[PDB]
Amino acid sequence: RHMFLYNLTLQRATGISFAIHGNFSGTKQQEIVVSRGKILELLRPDPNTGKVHTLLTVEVFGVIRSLMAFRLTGGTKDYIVVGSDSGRIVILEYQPSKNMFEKIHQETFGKSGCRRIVPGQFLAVDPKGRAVMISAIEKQKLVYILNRDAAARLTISSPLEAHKANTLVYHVVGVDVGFENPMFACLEMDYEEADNDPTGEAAANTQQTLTFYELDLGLNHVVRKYSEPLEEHGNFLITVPGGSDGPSGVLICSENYITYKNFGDQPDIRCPIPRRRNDLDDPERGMIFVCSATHKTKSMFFFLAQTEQGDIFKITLETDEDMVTEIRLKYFDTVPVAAAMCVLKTGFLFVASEFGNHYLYQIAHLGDDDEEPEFSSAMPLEEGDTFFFQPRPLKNLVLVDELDSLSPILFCQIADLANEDTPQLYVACGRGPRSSLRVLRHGVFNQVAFPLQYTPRKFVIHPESNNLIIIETDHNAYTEATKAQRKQQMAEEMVEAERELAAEMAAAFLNENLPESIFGAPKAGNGQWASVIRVMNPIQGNTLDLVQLEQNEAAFSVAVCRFSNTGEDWYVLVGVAKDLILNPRSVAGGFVYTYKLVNNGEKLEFLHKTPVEEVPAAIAPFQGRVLIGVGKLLRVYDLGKKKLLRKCENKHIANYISGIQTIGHRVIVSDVQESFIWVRYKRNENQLIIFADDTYPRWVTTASLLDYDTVAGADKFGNICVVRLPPNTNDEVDSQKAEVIMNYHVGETVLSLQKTTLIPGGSESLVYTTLSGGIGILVPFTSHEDHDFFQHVEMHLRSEHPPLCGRDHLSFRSYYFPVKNVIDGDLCEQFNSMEPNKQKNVSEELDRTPPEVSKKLEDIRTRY
Amino acid sequence: NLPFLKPDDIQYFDKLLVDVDESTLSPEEQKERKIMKLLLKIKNGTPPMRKAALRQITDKAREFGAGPLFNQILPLLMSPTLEDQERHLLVKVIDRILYKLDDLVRPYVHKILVVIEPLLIDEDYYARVEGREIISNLAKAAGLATMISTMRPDIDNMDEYVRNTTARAFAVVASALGIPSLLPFLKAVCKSKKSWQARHTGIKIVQQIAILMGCAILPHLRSLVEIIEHGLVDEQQKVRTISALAIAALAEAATPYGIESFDSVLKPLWKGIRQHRGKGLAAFLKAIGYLIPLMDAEYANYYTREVMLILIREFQSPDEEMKKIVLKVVKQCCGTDGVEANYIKTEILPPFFKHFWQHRMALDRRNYRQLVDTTVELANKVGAAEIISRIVDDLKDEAEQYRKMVMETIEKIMGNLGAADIDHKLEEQLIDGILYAFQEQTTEDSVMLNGFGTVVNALGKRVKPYLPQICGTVLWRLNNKSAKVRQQAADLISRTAVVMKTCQEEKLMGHLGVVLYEYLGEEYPEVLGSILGALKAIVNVIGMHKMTPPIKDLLPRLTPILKNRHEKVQENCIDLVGRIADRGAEYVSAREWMRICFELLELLKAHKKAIRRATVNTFGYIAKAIGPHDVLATLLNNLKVQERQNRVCTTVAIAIVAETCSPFTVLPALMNEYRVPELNVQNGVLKSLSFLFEYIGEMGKDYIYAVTPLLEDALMDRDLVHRQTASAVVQHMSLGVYGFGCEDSLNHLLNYVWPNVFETSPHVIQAVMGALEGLRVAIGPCRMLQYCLQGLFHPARKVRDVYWKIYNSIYIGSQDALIAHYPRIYNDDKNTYIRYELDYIL
Amino acid sequence: PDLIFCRKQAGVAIGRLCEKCDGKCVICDSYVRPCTLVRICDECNYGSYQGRCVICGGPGVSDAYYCKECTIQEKDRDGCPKIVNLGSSKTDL
Amino acid sequence: QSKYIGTGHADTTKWEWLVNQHRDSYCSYMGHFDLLNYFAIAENESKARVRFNLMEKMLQPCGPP
Ligand SMILES: *C[C@]1(O)C[C@@](C)(OC)O[C@H](/C=C/C(C)=C/C[C@@H]2O[C@H](C)[C@H](NC(=O)/C=C\[C@H](C)OC(C)=O)C[C@@H]2C)[C@H]1O
Ligand SMILES: [Zn+2]
Ligand SMILES: [Zn+2]
Ligand SMILES: [Zn+2]
Repeated sequence: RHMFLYNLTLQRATGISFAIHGNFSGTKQQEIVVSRGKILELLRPDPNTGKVHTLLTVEVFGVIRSLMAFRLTGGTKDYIVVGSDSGRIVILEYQPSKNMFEKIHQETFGKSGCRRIVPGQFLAVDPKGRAVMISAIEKQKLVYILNRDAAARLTISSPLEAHKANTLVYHVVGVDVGFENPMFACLEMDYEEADNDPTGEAAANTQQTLTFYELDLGLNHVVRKYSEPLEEHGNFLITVPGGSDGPSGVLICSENYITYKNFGDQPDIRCPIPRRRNDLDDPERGMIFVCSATHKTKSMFFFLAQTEQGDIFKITLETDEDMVTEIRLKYFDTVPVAAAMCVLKTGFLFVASEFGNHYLYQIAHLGDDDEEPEFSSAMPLEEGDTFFFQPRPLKNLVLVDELDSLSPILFCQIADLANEDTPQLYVACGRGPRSSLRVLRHGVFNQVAFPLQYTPRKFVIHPESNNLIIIETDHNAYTEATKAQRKQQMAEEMVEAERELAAEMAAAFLNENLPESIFGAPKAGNGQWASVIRVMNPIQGNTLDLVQLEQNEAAFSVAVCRFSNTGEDWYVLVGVAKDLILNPRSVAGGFVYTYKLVNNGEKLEFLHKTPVEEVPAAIAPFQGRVLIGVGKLLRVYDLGKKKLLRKCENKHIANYISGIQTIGHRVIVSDVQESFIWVRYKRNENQLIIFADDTYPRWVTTASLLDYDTVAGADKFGNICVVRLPPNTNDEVDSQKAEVIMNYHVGETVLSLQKTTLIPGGSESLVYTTLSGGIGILVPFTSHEDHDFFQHVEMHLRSEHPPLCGRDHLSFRSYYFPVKNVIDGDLCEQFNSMEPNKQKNVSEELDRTPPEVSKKLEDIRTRY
Repeated sequence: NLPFLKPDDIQYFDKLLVDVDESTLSPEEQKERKIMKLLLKIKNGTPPMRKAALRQITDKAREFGAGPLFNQILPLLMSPTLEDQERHLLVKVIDRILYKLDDLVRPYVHKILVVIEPLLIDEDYYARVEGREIISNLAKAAGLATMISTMRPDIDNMDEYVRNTTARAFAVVASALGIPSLLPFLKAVCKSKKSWQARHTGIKIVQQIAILMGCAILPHLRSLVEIIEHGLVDEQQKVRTISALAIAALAEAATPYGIESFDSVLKPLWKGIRQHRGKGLAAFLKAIGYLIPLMDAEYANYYTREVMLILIREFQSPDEEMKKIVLKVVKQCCGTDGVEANYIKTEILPPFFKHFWQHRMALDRRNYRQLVDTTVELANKVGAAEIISRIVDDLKDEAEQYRKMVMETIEKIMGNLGAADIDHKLEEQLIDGILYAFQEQTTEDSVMLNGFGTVVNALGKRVKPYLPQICGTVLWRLNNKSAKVRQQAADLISRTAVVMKTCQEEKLMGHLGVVLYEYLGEEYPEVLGSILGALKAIVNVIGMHKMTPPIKDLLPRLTPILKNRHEKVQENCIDLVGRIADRGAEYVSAREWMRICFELLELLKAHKKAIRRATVNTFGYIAKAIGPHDVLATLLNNLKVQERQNRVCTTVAIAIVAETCSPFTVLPALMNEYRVPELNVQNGVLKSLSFLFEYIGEMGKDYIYAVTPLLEDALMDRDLVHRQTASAVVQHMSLGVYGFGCEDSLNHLLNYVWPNVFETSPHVIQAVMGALEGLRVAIGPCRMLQYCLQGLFHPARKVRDVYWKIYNSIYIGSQDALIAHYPRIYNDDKNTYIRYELDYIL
Repeated sequence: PDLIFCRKQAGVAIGRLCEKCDGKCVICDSYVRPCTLVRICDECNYGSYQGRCVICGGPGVSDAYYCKECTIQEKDRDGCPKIVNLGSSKTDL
Repeated sequence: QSKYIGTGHADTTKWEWLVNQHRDSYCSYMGHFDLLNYFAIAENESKARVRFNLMEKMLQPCGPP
């Protein structure tokens, strides 16, 4: 009845949003600090074995938005500066003896949450560790001065204001100006003029500026020195070394361009980004860099810039009399799109991909010896003309390690399909050509992965054969047929230009297929789509059947059902949308493809397609007939020999339907913006009637009915709610408001919820799987004694062991709605991580011993 | 108009007294008039006047010109009657005008320096800080070349005082503009051929740069050392001395990094150790002592073995500065890794204790502290027994200062290390010497008390054989005629109670306790507080059942002592009564406890937070002992009878009882006290509920439903104070049960709080806004936004004002959450208003 | 009298309170549950104002703390809590 | 109250409040990692490209007044 839950993360988030490298141990070994989102991890790649070992993992109970390392003059261990959602700046030092992060400094300045004017999003540091700037998206910018003391302990100062009203920051970076006054380059833009002109001229004429904030240490104040308008809007900045190690300045990466700028008499040196030879994407589409990496050596230095397609270019600069001459670009390699790249010493490269697994390669050859074309800014070029290069497999990098990553999980179902006593977790995840369906078994989690064509959206299990029916949909992607057609049209255009050599080149280009899994699927066309239906055996992962779809058709719903009008034959309906152009949302129509599952769920045959007004986003079987959510309309459809007939419908759903789940004679509609709506359908009279809604709106992503009068839902903002209809609720009434009995904030957008039991014989639990790669569970309480005990544990952990990045745990778990009857077990299990004194004190507060509390936590762990 | 003028201000603002007319006087005089007005508004104005005058004087500094501006400012800055904050304001306006003026101050630089430089030698630390700040801003405004050209002629002056002044100012400009800018000037001047005064001044500049910038000089430490090293072999002795002193300053500022920078200095210093004598020898020794903590272990051992011969030789030096230098150098050497403990024990300790530990050193306070710290640092490495055994027999000396010195040394040694290194003979020597030094005290030396306590607690159970002797001595000193000796004995009992209890000697402790009972009621407040603390310690460590005197006879003696006015006696008596109530309530009747509680209600309004906390703790203990019912009935009677000045104490006591004995024994009676139609007692019940919920916080998660009807009756009662206090109750409830599943009762109370937002009185609307923010925290910003949207855009202007005020409160409260709570607003023919990203479906 | 808060960007200075207001919240005048430590800006702690009372401006004896209610509502992020009088000068006491 | 940008008065227009909330939402998308993940999956764009597009929209999120 009463829902008192206990949250426990079984599988930590494996995605990565930030990755830095440095000597955080204080020795010659180089380690890597990464951010999984709400988790700070410290990894160490062993150069001998070439494998990455995880040394520390801490749940910070916040939202890490900026992460960077620095060192003071004469130091031997890099510190860690973290920008969070806390309105606090945090500096930490890893201690290998105790194996933990020690909070060296924590300075407050603003309010909590990822706010728009409160700093935390952007973090720059002076290359000599003398100062660190923390900036927001708007106006507010703060500069802290760092120093040492007698015992070589880091000391921080009061913040210096550097705000400027109506100023949007694109990127901040510290400039290497040797041991001069520290400086920070900012990609800014002033919008004051835009909002005061109703013609729109000011917005089109206001251009992005590059400004320099100089921190005078003698006068001890920050001044906005220089500010130069930029030609085209740059997307991020790179610090080129200065002082005695380089010529200083900044590198700006924009659309189809990279520029070098520096204050003084130094001119601007721009260079166009080389485009892929015989590129398959839309010509109107631009090309930018997604991340960067800098490697300094006693001799020289270089940069690594990865494009949207995944091509890594090595960049060097020519200098004469401390003045740059040109920008030399050379195709280095091609790996999946990374959020951060770390070029470590001892010849290695750690690549943390934005989605999918991460990799660690070995740098064998720098690449200068190769005959491959090097491009420069001094080369003449027409304004529209850009360079061209040929991509090829790995030549300078050799993969020495791969780190598994479940992110991004788009759907998950827990079921026993291998006929073992313990069920397995079937997780459809991955993005684009790197998507996959993975089977997870515990007995930590062991996993196996079967690749997929595109990004999966949903999948259902066939009860008579346990085979999976996957739908894979991607936006602005190209179908196989249209891909071949584009290749053929390009080959036709190639010969119209020596003609014997052109035909040979066209034939060689036609006969060569770059693997999309490693080279990125050539996807373009803002209005185009790509969808594929697939059948797969869950034991060996063999594709039993595959159906490609039309160029402008996007699948969004799937279900396997038996119809009353027919026998026990199995049908499969797939809802599809045509010409879906989102933001601004516009659509033509929708179709529902119907197939007949034959040969005990091994292949399907096309029956008929049923057209419909808008997008059929949800399909749920309702005993004899079926239920379909087309736009804001919820209809019942009966199977006809020709098409699908609408026997009844309701059109009072306020907004777009995203999911539909039915139990008994009831059906739960999941609005995109509003919460759940309860509809009852009498067999007689044939009409769906709305009889209950919610008092709070919720951006629902998935749901799972727990019993007849309850439901549990996941939010778009990383929340989990559990609501329940009031007692004595009849279905023949018009207005009912559902009571919210549980609210919780996980910090990661949950996309799958399911009530099940992992280990047979254990307590029933509620498993959730989120978009960030994590898997968690909620366990209900049995007795009030255990509930009060764990509640007191949570209370004392909130005060004695506060979150690492200055966030308030009770506020973090109440990000959008206040916590209601959920105990955070990830905070409780940190009892074993405290010092013995605090453990003894808190245990004496609860009238027991630290080992007894550890044993209780381990009992909860083994229960599940 | 014009602000107030002090007498000493007249001299600087006489022309502003007469209300003359403009254009009559010269235009140059009109400039001086406005400068006077601006400076008067800055110096003796309100914050808004000061801000406006600062903005005005900065936006017209170029028009005014440096000449008259500084000719008016500088006399005011050096007024003998100028306040420190006035000086700070003048420094700030000087900084601002210097930033605005820039190169216009070049002709006036000298004229400013001769005024500012005295501040660099003033005894006031902040005066020197302000002088350095002014010189920094001036150097940034005038430029490096101007400062060098203006300050160069004073380099070779034969005053030796203006030389130090110029060196300090050059260090200031170096910290202002950076070391590299002044590096060429220093490299040129330190190698001057004209005279040795220029070399001395440049090396003093390096020294002052180190002293001023500290760790910031590490990037340029190599350059500074290479510029300054040549002075160690110069013919002038003063320049060699200043070279060594600046090397020591560079080493101190670079601790512990950068030893490779001093590579070209090790052998010169090592040879000068054997060569030079006198003040140059002391400077070389100081530089070496500050350089040693930067070296590796083996090289530290090598260098220390090389210099230790001359160190031991200079141990017996007549110059007191030399003795201080060698003592600091020894403390630095024996505190580094590399100098073996056996080496210090063999070669350093005998001459150290022979020449340094002499009676005369116990007279001068500086030598006292230096030798004590050095000896404690020596014990920190060579061992506690190796050091204590050499000075323990001196605990029975005739000179009291030497006994104080050795006692403090032993105390610090045993407090930092312990007693595991002490043998039996040394333990007996320590006991005998401590007893002799305590029995032979002229005054009340707190160091003797600290040493006795430290040694006793370090010995632990090993002091049991000497416990009868120590107890007899404490008895003899407790009976002393002087009261301060009695207080010191009581403090010694308070510090050794636990050790005496662990030794299993409860009879001696009971005798001490009965003697303290006899001496209770002492007129002197400090002695009374000390004996109360001693009794508290004895009662806490001994059993209440076997405690002599019995608690039955002890607590009634403590009852009237709470009426004392001295805060120490109050706190000690309260703590003792609380211990008695905690672990010995069975020996006291309920009437005595009730009288104690009624005498304890005043101490809840004390100014001393320690007294408040102690009173709260003891009241909670007594409530746990007796029970909530009788005390709560008496407290409700008091609340009904007493006047509004003593009702806050009753409210706090009610909250204490409700938190100690669970609120379900207090809330029913408190809510029942509301039925009487008297308005003052209803307000009192409301205030009691408000403070009770604020005090219990999370504990009131099971009681919001019970009090909701009383609130909803008071929320709409046609009385202002009723609604105000009820909104306060709602706010404290919401903040207390925040996150514990009270959304139902709180969302109900919101509907009774909301009608009171359209109120004109400020005192009630403030509590209403507080309740609304508390409910925003407890229920969430979503419900608050739902209630605000219906009036955010209303034709009525006052309705819009109020709803936008509430919306601003909610927005400042939680801005990131509102993104998930904003409603839908469809687009029109001109603008796009729907957020399409949030409409994506996977 | 016209009193107000400073609300400037606070720094590393610790706010203090005198003997009259020991352990009292500077924002809401509460005496219950001291939570977070008070920070003030450099201007209110410079010179002879170092370690001075935040409310009245006298010799401070204890550290000033916000209360739990102000901590929960994040009223400690608003700025410098130093009470300032707009009808007096720097020399006025 | 220029200290807090999103605050309002009785003369705050609908366009002003909506562009304020649009900029708030864009900065929240920039902050919360999983929100950006969802947007980059649905739109099939690299996270850098989504962030760049959002920062570009930050100029006039609702259009001219
Ligand atoms: C800053 C001031 O406003 C200055 C001045 C002159 O203002 C008039 O003096 C104020 C002092 C006020 C005092 C000392 C009020 C006494 C109150 O006593 C009632 C009974 C309350 N007592 C408690 O709350 C007691 C204990 C609490 C529960 O626990 C702790 C640890 O305090 C409140 C007042 C203390 C001064 O503030
Ligand atoms: Zn202030
Ligand atoms: Zn005060
Ligand atoms: Zn407060």
